Amino acid sequence: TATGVAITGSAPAASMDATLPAQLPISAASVQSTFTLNLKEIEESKEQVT
Amino acid sequence: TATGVAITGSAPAASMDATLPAQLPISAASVQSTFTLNLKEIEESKEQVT
Repeated sequence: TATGVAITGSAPAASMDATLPAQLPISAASVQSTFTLNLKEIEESKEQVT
Repeated sequence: TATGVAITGSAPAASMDATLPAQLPISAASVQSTFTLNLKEIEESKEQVT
């Protein structure tokens, strides 16, 4: 703060600024897919499909 | 699909994209026309018409 007093006045109060902490977590969930195909399915897929 | 799971968790369920057929038949109908001209008509209109 910056207050106005007289010349013969005493003093203002303390008035120091502040900075605050800010934080965002990165330890939570992932994003996953799991498609999981076989071996017999992918063997006749070489000859059945155009 | 792609969902959210924790890192010390498990693996999500299966997912895979799909294809579909369309099949558009061409077997049934046909566009036609006829003439029906005589054999005297195609002779007396060869010595007359200009």
